[PDB]
Amino acid sequence: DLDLAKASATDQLKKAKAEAQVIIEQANKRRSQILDEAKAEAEQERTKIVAQ
Amino acid sequence: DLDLAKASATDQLKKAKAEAQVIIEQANKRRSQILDEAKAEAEQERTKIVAQ
Repeated sequence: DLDLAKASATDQLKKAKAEAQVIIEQANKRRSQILDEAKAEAEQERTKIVAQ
Repeated sequence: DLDLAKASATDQLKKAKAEAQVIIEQANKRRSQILDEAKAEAEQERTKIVAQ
């Protein structure tokens, strides 16, 4: 057990490091989607305000 | 060893959960700003064409 205890601790920490980082990565991908959609909405609004 | 590794991963996971918020809740005020800047852009554009 003295061996497999550290085995499981290390293999747990690995998974933590992996999926926390995918959380943070997806947060910024979601950002990018939101910000570029905001670009599109901005242009669309300008198109109306000028024609007005 | 296992207890310590689990606590250490646990705090990192808290930080992942919090920064998934920080990123997109910044991205949201920026989504707002990107379009509310376009409001000013097109309003000044309209006013300029009308003045001309």
